[PDB]
Amino acid sequence: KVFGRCELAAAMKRHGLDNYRGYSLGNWVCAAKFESNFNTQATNRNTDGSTDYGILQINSRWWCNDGRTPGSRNLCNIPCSALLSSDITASVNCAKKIVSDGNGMNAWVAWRNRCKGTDVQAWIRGCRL
Ligand SMILES: [Cl-]
Ligand SMILES: [Cl-]
Ligand SMILES: [Cl-]
Ligand SMILES: [Cl-]
Ligand SMILES: [Cl-]
Ligand SMILES: [Cl-]
Ligand SMILES: [Cl-]
Ligand SMILES: [Cl-]
Ligand SMILES: [Cl-]
Ligand code: NA
Repeated sequence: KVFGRCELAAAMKRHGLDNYRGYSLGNWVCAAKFESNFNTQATNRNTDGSTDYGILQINSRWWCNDGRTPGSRNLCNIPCSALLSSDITASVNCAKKIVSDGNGMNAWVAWRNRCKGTDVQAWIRGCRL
């Protein structure tokens, strides 16, 4: 599913991401924009052989199982495929664990490089939240 901006903002809020670990909703929407372009089916193969999955490009080295990332963990206790669902519940629940892991949203390279410090409120502009 390719979410619209405000549609994703709404879904993330429903699932309790807004202000989770002090990160306003706009940070999460911005992260999703630059991680996946709002596409739940987004995947990215990394050089280390791991893969990023879903609207927030959650990585198989730690967070989900894809059966093809040797030595990796599955801390969200899900198949990585669950992160590709039109329903973002699994991605959000896993994002919550990730952002609590110690480095906050810096876990998302696109957030750090393209959202952090910017006017993230713009990502929820016009949205009926
Ligand atoms: Cl689509
Ligand atoms: Cl929308
Ligand atoms: Cl957009
Ligand atoms: Cl915001
Ligand atoms: Cl694996
Ligand atoms: Cl594990
Ligand atoms: Cl699995
Ligand atoms: Cl959803
Ligand atoms: Cl933080
Ligand atoms: Na894994």
